[PDB]
Amino acid sequence: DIPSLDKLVSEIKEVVIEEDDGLEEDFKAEALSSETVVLNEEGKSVPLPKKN
Amino acid sequence: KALDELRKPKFSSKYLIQHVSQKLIPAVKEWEKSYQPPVIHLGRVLSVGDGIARVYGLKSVQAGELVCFDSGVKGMALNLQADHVGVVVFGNDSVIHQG
Repeated sequence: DIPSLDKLVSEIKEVVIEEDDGLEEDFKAEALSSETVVLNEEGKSVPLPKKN
Repeated sequence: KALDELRKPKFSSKYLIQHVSQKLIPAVKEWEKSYQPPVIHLGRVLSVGDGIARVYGLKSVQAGELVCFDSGVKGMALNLQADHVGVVVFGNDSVIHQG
């Protein structure tokens, strides 16, 4: 009842390997800018002032 | 007789002078020209040392909120207290000053 090694390879099912994994699907990617965005005294989102 | 109960005071709020100085500098007639300490979404460092900054103001800050100092180093509002905010610093604390 045991056929062979070579025809045993021909009865396996090849699974499609996908290049370009595609993690950009359903991803929204909000734009994170360089300067640290903070809140001023009126509550608006402003960058940091140029003082330390 | 009636002044025996006032001969030594009793109060909480170790930063007592910071709340008085936010009420007396507007009583100066010259410093009502929007000489205002920002306290709603901004704050001043009271103490800083070994990675913990105590920050006056920040009355609208959330617990666990990422705050940013003027130096550029960021922090986290850890202890929201009745008169200050305890901030753990996410960098070197040598670039943070009082004020």
